[PDB]
Amino acid sequence: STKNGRDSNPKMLGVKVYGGQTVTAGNIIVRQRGTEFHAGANVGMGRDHTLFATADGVVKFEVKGQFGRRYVKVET
Amino acid sequence: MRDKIRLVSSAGTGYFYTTTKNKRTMPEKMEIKKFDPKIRQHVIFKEAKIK
RNA sequence: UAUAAUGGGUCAGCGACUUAUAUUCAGUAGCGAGGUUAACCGUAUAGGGGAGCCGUAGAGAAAUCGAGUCUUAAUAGGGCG
RNA sequence: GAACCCACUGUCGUUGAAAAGCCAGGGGAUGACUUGUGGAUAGGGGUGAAAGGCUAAUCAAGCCUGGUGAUAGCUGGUUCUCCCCGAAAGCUAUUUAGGUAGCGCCUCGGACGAAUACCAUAGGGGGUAGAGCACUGUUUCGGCACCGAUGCAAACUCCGAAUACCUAUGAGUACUAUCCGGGAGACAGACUGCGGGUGCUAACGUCCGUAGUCAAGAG
RNA sequence: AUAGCACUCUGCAAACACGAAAGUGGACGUAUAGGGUGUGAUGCCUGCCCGGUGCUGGAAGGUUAAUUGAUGGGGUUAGCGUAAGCGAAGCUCUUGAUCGAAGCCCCAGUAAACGGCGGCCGGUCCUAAGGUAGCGAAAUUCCUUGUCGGG
RNA sequence: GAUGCAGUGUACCCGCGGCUAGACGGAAAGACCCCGUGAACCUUUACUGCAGCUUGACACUGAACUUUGAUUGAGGUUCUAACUCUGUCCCGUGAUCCGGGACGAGGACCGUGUCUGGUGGGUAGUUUGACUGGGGCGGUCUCCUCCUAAAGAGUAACGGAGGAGUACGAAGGUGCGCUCAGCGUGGUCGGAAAUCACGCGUAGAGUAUAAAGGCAAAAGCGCGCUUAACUGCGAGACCCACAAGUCGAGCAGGUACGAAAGUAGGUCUUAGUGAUCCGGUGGUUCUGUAUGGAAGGGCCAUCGCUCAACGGAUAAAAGGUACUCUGGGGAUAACAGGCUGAUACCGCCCAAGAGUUCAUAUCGACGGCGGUGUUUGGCACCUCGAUGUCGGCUCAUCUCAUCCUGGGGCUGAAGCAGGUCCCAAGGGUAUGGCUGUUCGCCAUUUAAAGAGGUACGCGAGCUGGGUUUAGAACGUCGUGA
RNA sequence: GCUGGCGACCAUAGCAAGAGUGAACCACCUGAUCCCUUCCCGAACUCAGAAGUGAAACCUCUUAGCGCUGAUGGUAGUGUGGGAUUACCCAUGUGAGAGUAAGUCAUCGCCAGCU
RNA sequence: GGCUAUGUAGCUCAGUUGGUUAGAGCACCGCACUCAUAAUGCGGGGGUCACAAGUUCAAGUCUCGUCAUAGCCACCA
Repeated sequence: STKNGRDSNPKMLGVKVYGGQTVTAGNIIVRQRGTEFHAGANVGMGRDHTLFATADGVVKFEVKGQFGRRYVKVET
Repeated sequence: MRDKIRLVSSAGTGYFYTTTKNKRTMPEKMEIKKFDPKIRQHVIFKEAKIK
């Protein structure tokens, strides 16, 4: 007999909106377990580190700051 | 294991909350201020049996 | 499946998606914001019989309101229309 | 030890002379014996010196007629012709696994047309192949836990493609997408190439991903 | 199956069986008789265990049914009330004090009742107790065609 | 596993007597094995009923005395008139039934009706899961993390590794404030390691708990005040068969902490869970079967499941069948065939060494490469509307990896003998004791008593000792079948 | 041109060593009355100030010393079509990581004070 | 869930509704008796009466809860 054979259900994480797409307020941009990406201008952060848009506009990704973090923002 | 109890409004409206507590480390009765929607004010709620 | 998997020795005759009621959809005909009678009576497929049924208004558990209504302290927001 | 009552061995017979027999041998043969006539016990009952034996060639519950055209997610079968389109053997759940239900895939009617696809430009995230030792482990040889050379990794990463995927604009070609309704079938798959787990880098083996063919396709 | 043996039940309107009952067999019998169970002529015999389950005899302590219905709490309305509300009696819904048998729990006996007759490394532990006479590779022995003797 | 396909060989047309190697020959919708939310019968400390047996209350059921317990109860002794007699006598009557009459013996007992507790395989209806490289035994069944997973999401195996069925009124909110770990030095007990002070390189510490993704505005660590671990909502998205699940700016009310701009709808996040039905508790401007109430119901809040087989068939359920039965399957096992060749057997390569020296006359360690299709196995492609046998008998046919006989090379070959290798398939190649044996051991022979294939050749050619139906017994297992 | 504050950017920008500045600013500095503070301490936070100093610290300049950046060419991998099956070859498109040559002691904006 | 009963040293049995003002028998250790032993006799140690609270001049001894255990009974989401 074996002692293995367990696994958990999938969680479906990942980027939902890519750069250059238009969004409306409330749209979810990234699903992530930890803060792989950080919230920029017009982007909010949920209690499970989800990133969502707080304005209408166009999504942009970049690398900024002294620690070299990855940021996502919405341009109006 | 934590037991379930009710926090009943002292305003007489009958409104209540439910929560749990550890009876070993909190033998006394719970007393805490909370919002009562029937009168729309913050008042004191006090512990009672879940029943 | 040529299969060494099943069935048939051959011929002739018989042998299997029906009937009643209800309901929904599609054609077609009549009438048309209306349509239609059931049992029954009837020198009887006619003619009478309008009780009843479907449509014409929704919301709400309900009382209640009604082009609105429910939720709520709220004329805000939202759900069904 | 004859009659009579049994049935231990063997040959024959096995579409037999016979739905249990013939032949040659065998046992009991005044007894718990054999037999005629007429009676009694009836089906979850009878009877049994007991084998689940017998109860009309039928017995782990007789036969006949009714309930009755019992039920069967199982097996079989399903009858004239021509034209158009054309699948699946997947996911989820199930006292579920060869059944069924919703979704995916087919067909018909209505609405609506360029909202669709192929390709070219432009924008975007990645942690695989490869590689490496900066972390986690592991390895060899020198020097004094550290230093110098040297290897390895599905559950190591200082790095990191090709493809694939999402969005916007555009030429050309194409009956394309989408929505609302009627009817389904199907939920046993197989081999080959590529990327893999398992097995022995075995199997016309087994379990996934991806493409082609068969299934349902002749030359 | 059997003669023989043993246990147990049955005092007669017997126990037991058939039957719905009336009744019938047992038996026109009467414990030297009748029913059930096991063993199986005869010779020698038949060890230990009553902890389990069963049977037999006790106890009047715990628990417990129907029945009984003590108290307590609601509904209703005469009346009292400016009011809110209060509120007898009578009907009515509910609650359940007290009384209450056998059974079980408890205590003894019983194995020719059903059953049991050890484990571990001289001891140890645990049992209700750890196999007496007799026999033993057997209708029972895996290893196994055990070993020795005879043929 | 081919009369019928491909290549090729052979073969004029048709009977009769024989024979049984094949037509997976005929016969019986396989009885072994598995499946169906099939059947029957049997068992029991499976579930749930009932008959039977038994207990008490009330009724049939009455009269007198008495004793004893907490006004009632229990007890005892007498009596006759209900009731009993499968006791005697008389009559109906020519009658061992029955009825009436007279006695005698019992007697408010026994017995019967209704209600009620106990017992109850005697009898009846039923239940007794699925996955699964056949089934059983073992393991597993829901949730979370990593890999397999092929750089979006998703992705299976009885694939490789680990966790969960909680905790916390602060370990929640807010304002203000602070940096770990390690090492080297010095310094009472005090050391490898307690506490103190100072320097050096460094996130290697910590985050209630497993792992992963994270963590400087620290998401890590302290102090003061506190209850936003609120009520009504909610534009818009993620995920998705459904049922469910997840994120959320912003608006209104009340609030906490800040001077303030502001932050707060529990905790760094992802596990810590259970639909509907039936009921309980607190409220309520709903309903209220003539009317007014009330009972009951509705709405809002909340409580009771290891329903863990975790989308949960009932409130309530274990076994046997060799006495068996029906519907199906080569969707799935045992025999033989097939694919494969781990194992098995045979051959070769290298050669430490052994052989008085001498690797190779003969053996040959440590390692490597093949062949065959005999063994033990793996798979499940053919056959379950049947391919029906472990040995013996009879009769065979082929291979060569040769047992004898024939021809050779080398030798640690004096001769006789032997060892090893090469060529060779023409012929030949034991009888008995024991056991069902194949095999094996033993006795005695022979020039020799070879190794294999042929459905482990041959049962429509024979047998039937073994195995594997129905009877019976022993040991062992089970309460029992 | 020097000084201070706030940003853009986040190593070609950093670290390490060496040197320099007191007019102003900045820093060290004096005191603990009053505001305020230490789970003890005027060390830190805070107030009242000007006797001292540029020592420390901060800023500025020099250095390739560590670090960082980094070509060209080749190699590995790879989409499509074909040929093969230890997993490579051909046509076509694409193209790392490591290493080498080489480079680096940053570059800009707004406001205020001084020479 | 309802009703009862227990939990006293090293071991086991008492003390059971007030003034409990916890004992008895065996286990030990020491002493005495004996030529040496035992039995017996003496002495000492060995619990703080399941706990938590309540009335009280007196609480193991009574009342309340919480533990564990034993026995009977009841359980249709």
